[PDB]
Order: sequence, then structure tokens, then C-alpha cells
Amino acid sequence: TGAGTPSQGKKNTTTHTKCRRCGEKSYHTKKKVCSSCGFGKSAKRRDYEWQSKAGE
Amino acid sequence: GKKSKATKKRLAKLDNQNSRVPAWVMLKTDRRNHKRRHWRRNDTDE
Amino acid sequence: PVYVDFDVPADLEDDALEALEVARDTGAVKKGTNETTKSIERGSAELVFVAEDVQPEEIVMHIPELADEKGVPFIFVEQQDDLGHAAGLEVGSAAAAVTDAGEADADVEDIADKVEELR
Amino acid sequence: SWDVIKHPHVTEKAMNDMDFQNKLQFAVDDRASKGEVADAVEEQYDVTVEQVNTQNTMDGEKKAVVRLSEDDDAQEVASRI
Amino acid sequence: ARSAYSYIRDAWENPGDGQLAELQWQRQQEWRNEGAVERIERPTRLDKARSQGYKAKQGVIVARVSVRKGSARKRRHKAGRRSKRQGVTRITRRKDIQRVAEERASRTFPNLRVLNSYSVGQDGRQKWHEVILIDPNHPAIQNDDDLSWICADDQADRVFRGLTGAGRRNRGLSGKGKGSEKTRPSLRSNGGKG
Amino acid sequence: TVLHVQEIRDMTPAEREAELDDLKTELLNARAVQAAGGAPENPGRIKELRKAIARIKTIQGEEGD
RNA sequence: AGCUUUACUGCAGGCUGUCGCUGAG
RNA sequence: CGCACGGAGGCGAAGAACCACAGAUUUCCGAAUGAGAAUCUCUAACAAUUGCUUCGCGCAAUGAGGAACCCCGAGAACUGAAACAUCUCAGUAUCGGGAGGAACAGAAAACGCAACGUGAUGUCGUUAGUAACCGCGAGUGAACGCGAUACAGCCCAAAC
Ligand SMILES: [Cl-]
Ligand SMILES: [Cl-]
Ligand SMILES: [K+]
Ligand SMILES: [Mg+2]
Ligand SMILES: [Mg+2]
Ligand SMILES: [Mg+2]
Ligand SMILES: [Mg+2]
Ligand SMILES: [Mg+2]
Ligand SMILES: [Mg+2]
Ligand SMILES: [Mg+2]
Ligand SMILES: [Mg+2]
Ligand SMILES: [Mg+2]
Ligand SMILES: [Mg+2]
Ligand code: NA
Ligand code: NA
Ligand code: NA
Ligand code: NA
Ligand code: NA
Ligand code: NA
Ligand code: NA
Ligand code: NA
Ligand code: NA
Ligand code: NA
Ligand code: NA
Repeated sequence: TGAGTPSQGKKNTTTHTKCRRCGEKSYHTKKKVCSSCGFGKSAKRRDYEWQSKAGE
Repeated sequence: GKKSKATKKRLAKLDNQNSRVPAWVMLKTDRRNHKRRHWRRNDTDE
Repeated sequence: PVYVDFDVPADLEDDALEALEVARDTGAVKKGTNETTKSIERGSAELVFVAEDVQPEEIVMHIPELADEKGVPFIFVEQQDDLGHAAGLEVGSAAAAVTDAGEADADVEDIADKVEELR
Repeated sequence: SWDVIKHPHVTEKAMNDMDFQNKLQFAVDDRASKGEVADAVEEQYDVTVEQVNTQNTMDGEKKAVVRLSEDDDAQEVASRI
Repeated sequence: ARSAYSYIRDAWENPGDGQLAELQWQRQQEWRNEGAVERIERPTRLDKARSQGYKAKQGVIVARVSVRKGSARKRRHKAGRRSKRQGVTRITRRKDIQRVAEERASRTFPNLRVLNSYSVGQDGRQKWHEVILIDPNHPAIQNDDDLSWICADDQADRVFRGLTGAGRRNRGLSGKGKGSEKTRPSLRSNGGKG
Repeated sequence: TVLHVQEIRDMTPAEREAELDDLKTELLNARAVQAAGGAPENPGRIKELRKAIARIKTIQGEEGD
């Protein structure tokens, strides 16, 4: 079975959904954790310095 | 799929947003909905 | 406990405390370990009381040996709040010293003797 | 504070229920239960509500189909407004 | 004349001798069974506490904290590292155990602020330090000419910023002259070389 | 407009509450007429009914009811 | 870059002595 | 009568529009705190951790955010050395914790132009690429003092 097109047909599982906290469609409904804001993992909002150039 | 009451409100809103710029606005501004979404060609969130 | 090397019979303790109360009303007394300590050091101490329910024990460990190298007699009290009440305080007291009794000089003297005898 | 009744849902299908089943259809607040929709209606139009059916519509609002007692006449109640 | 306090102090100069020695051999048995942070009604070393700011008053708290002895509990590298940085066993943290203890305590009491701390011994595998904390919101303290200073906003979380006594020492700020070139006014402003 | 601030303050707690339930009703019947696509509208009033209600509620708060 | 080994240099880990916890005859 | 110049209609001399300050209102989720949940739901709530305590959540605190700045911890590698291991990149990137409008520091167990001298602390200019480090290779690199800025000096523990 090809890992390409033929394996694309079974993709009907819902994971990332609209997040109650940040509004982004990143709330993983299986993990109950937002990949964008950290909701469900952290009380503090998810944020990293690598999201921008080092001197900025 | 089984939608919840909240999901339903959002889908509802998306359908409404998916309308056109009324004809009078065109006149009132002496003369485009950039948020037009097709059920097939486009994909909503959730 | 660690500073206690002998047990004082309930009855003896009663007499001792009794003398203390009359000591405050007839003579002089010092309330609090610091004031007690200075008595023993200055010599003005005739009889000193030490509670056995003190925590930390550090607060009083020194009393025993200090008294010995000063001749000053000392007795143990089980309760801490009892010695405080006797001395006339609304709070408890780790230790107290009878600085010159009063119409108890006889009793105290006997207690001092009863204890010495209690080894 | 939110009101229970928003407005009369007037449409062809809404009429049939009125002319043919003594039912009035309303757009009601979506936090309203069948029981609250019942009272509200009786207090605003002075009638006797027999049964209430609700539906959360794809318009984002809640629709209620309210049947009146044979005592009251839907058509007449709706006619005064 | 000597203060009674002086005796507590003089006893702790040698915690392995005399009565204190037996006291410790006893307490630690109960301690090893207590938790990470235990609030205690009275300081085990009164002289030391009062000396450090303690006061038998409302809003003044004390707690014994135990921390493990030894070097850093470090994980070996999982990617490329030059020999210099491949160590695990000999690496030690730059914050002393007494400072770790002050932090663990302050977290246990979110509303309080660390005033100071002192050692109360150690066994073969852990150290105990008693930390003195203050309630910056209690009027018994807001109205104290000696402690009200800790109430100011800029004293919030003072322990986590190394403003504590053990913090400032650990930061190499003791000396005012030679040797403190990279430490004062702050480690960070000196490029972290202290 | 047709209803001023003074007039609202010259009312009694019970008169405002009655005036309120009155406006609310006019509003409801305005919307109902609009729901039926009723053209006998007068846009400026359905807009006023909302402001008047806001005013009465505002004063009820000010006066302590 | 992956891999190997009696290539160079190190790092975990195991074994072992010693110090602390640790005391009485 | 917003951007927004339409149609209908309305508001304003009862002084509207508009601007400033103050106040009212301010749904749901959200640190999110009664409990659960992809913004909804289920049967009175400071959840959790603390301080005080009338030992009752009665009175209080913490939580999260913020452009960067600040403080305390954890801490690479590409690279340079024309290879490379110490060294270098660099206490940099990145990570953990936290404060404020600024932080931090701060009234000598100092300095040591050695003096019959200076006199809390930051910072700027200089001292100086000097002293010092270093397969003594490549590289790394202060301080005292001085000229300025601004200046400010105090409180406990103990004795009694
Ligand atoms: Cl703190
Ligand atoms: Cl000089
Ligand atoms: K390297
Ligand atoms: Mg693949
Ligand atoms: Mg449609
Ligand atoms: Mg249904
Ligand atoms: Mg290779
Ligand atoms: Mg909740
Ligand atoms: Mg190279
Ligand atoms: Mg600075
Ligand atoms: Mg070379
Ligand atoms: Mg360097
Ligand atoms: Mg120098
Ligand atoms: Na689609
Ligand atoms: Na509607
Ligand atoms: Na705290
Ligand atoms: Na250093
Ligand atoms: Na390879
Ligand atoms: Na508002
Ligand atoms: Na609270
Ligand atoms: Na309570
Ligand atoms: Na090269
Ligand atoms: Na190479
Ligand atoms: Na080198």
C-alpha cells in the first residue's frame, strides 16, 4: 500500500479543534491540550523565544 | 458526526458570514467579500 | 528529658508551686528563662523552677549545670503553663526563679532540702 | 438580563401550525427551557399553553413551537400583532 | 551577664557534643518522618532566629525544610557534546542547599515572604534548615517599625530573586572590594561570570 | 426624544417599572411586525425604544430603584 | 553522517577501598 | 445618525453631533477558582496553597498578563584555532522561576596612587587592550585611581 494517496483515505479522525481558551483550532481533543496556547497543560500561556529572531 | 450545541452555533455563524455584501453598501460606498467559503472547496475549523 | 536527671513527686511539685505563688506576693520572683538565667549568674537566686515540657529543649538545657556551679537550688515542674500561672502570668513560662522568697523562706528551704535528698 | 421571548417566527410552515394546529412559533433565547417558554407565552398573551417543542436552529437561535388549548385561538392571538 | 540566648548559641557551635548531640540523635528520627516542609510553632535555635529578625509575634512564621545532600542530580547528555561538557557526576549546582530550602518553603507559603534562614543540622543524606517567613499583609507586621519594610511591593518573591541573605552571599556580594568585580551590582549585568 | 431624562426622574420607582414594561412591549410588537416583514415601520422609533429602556434602567440604578 | 575496533581523548555504568550517617563492649 | 457618499426614516434651540473627566451597564470561555466540558453543562461554592483567626472561608494573600528592559537559576552547537581535544564561539542561543516602573546594588571585617592619603552604591568618560589568563597557540581580559553624573544616611540582635 502506498504511503501517499492510498493512505490518505483513512484520515477521518478528529484531533485538533477550536480551543476554548485561545480560539485557535489547535485543541487536541484526544489529549485535551492546545498545541498553540498550552491550555490543558499550562496555566501560563504557551510562548517561546524561538518564535522570533534572537535579537528581536 | 454528532455536533454539540456550541459547534452548531459556530457552524451557524460561519454560514451567516458566508453571505454577500448587500447591494446598498455598494452604493453607500460608491463601490467584495474576502471571506467567502464554499463547503466543498474550503474547510472550516474544528 | 535530656536536662532532667530526676523525677519530682506530684506532691512535691504542688508544695513547690504553692511556695512560688506566695513568693510573688510576699517576696520577689523572676519570670522567663533569660531573667532566671541572670539570677543564677548574679547569685540573687534562691530557688529556680524549670518546666519539663519545653520544646526546643535548648532553651533550658543550661539551667541544671549552671545552677550546680552556683549552688542555687532548682526543681522541675511538669507543665509549662502551670509554672507560668504560679509566677502570676497569663501565659506559660519555661522557667522562673524565686529571688528572695517571702513567708515561704521556711518552705522553700525545705523543698530545697527535699530535692537535694531526692538526689 | 435576557428576555425569554425574542419574536414571533412567521413563515409559511409557521402559519400552517397556526391555522391548522393552534400552534404559535417563536424565536426564543437559547438558554430557555420548554417550561420557561410556556410561562412567558401565557404571561404575554394571556392564554393556556398545552405543549412546547424546541429546536436549536442553524441560525443560532432557538425556535419554539407552542400549542395552545382549544380555549385559545392561535390565529386570533397572532392577529393582534 | 550572659544572656540565656548565649547558651543556645554556644551549644550549637558544636552540634556533635553534649546534650545537643543527644537531642539531635533523637529529633532527626522524628524529622526523617516529617515532610519536605513542616511549620513549627517555635524556632529550634532561638538565639539564631531572633538574631536574624525573628519575633514572637503575629505574622511571623517558621518552618523546617529538608533537602537532599550532594551534587547536582544531573542527566547525561543526549546529543553531541565536547568532552568538557560530557560530565554528570562532578557537576554541582551554583545555588547552595540552604537557598534551595528557602525557595521550597516560600512556595509552600505563597502569601508569605522569606526573611532569613539557618541550619539545624544534617544526617548522612539530607540537610535541614529552618526558614523564617513573614506575612506582609498582617497589620501586626505592617505596623512594626522593624519589619514593615518587607511589606513593600518590591519585596515580592524576594527569595526567588536572590534578595535573601543567603542569596546575596551565594551571589558573591559579601566582599565590597577585591574579588567582587563580576558580582556587584548583579551577576547578570556582569555577563554571568561571577 | 419623545421621552426625556427629567420626565424619567419625575417618575416614581413604580412608574418607571410600569413605563419599562410598556416600552419593552412596544419593542416586542415592533420586532414582531418586523418579523412578519411588516413595512408599516418607522426605523427611528424601534431604535428609540432601545435607548429609552437603557435610560429608564440607568436611572433605576441611579435612584436606587 | 551512520557504523566498527586492542585508533586518540573522554563520559555513563559495574566492581572495590576510604570518609560521613555511625553507636556500646 | 462610525469607516460607508444607498433607500426609508429619525434625532437636535428640552442645545444633539463631537471632545475631556467621572459614573452605569458590561453575555460565555479565559489565572478561571463548586464540578465537569473543544466557549457548553450539572447540583451553593475564595478550587488549590497559605496567614490571621470570633477555628465560620469570618478577614486576607497567591495564581495570570505585559514591547522590551531587570533579577535569580539551567545551559548548547555550528564556528574560530585554517585539522582538533583545553581554549574559542559564550555564560551567547534556548529553557525554568520571579519583581518593578524601572530593577539590582548600597553605608567597608573597603581601598592599599603605602599615605600626615581616599571614604556607601550604581552609571558615563578614562585608566587599557594596561595587569592577568592561554596546546604561553589562536585568542581572552579586569581593577585601584582620576574626570563626571547624582548624592544620604540609617534599623536590629545582645548587654541593662
Ligand atoms: Cl519570598
Ligand atoms: Cl585613594
Ligand atoms: K567546540
Ligand atoms: Mg512515510
Ligand atoms: Mg443561507
Ligand atoms: Mg429536541
Ligand atoms: Mg565522519
Ligand atoms: Mg470552572
Ligand atoms: Mg577549526
Ligand atoms: Mg545594573
Ligand atoms: Mg595551532
Ligand atoms: Mg571569556
Ligand atoms: Mg583595586
Ligand atoms: Na469541506
Ligand atoms: Na431572529
Ligand atoms: Na511566598
Ligand atoms: Na567566577
Ligand atoms: Na551516514
Ligand atoms: Na465596558
Ligand atoms: Na482569593
Ligand atoms: Na476559614
Ligand atoms: Na579552519
Ligand atoms: Na574537520
Ligand atoms: Na588554553
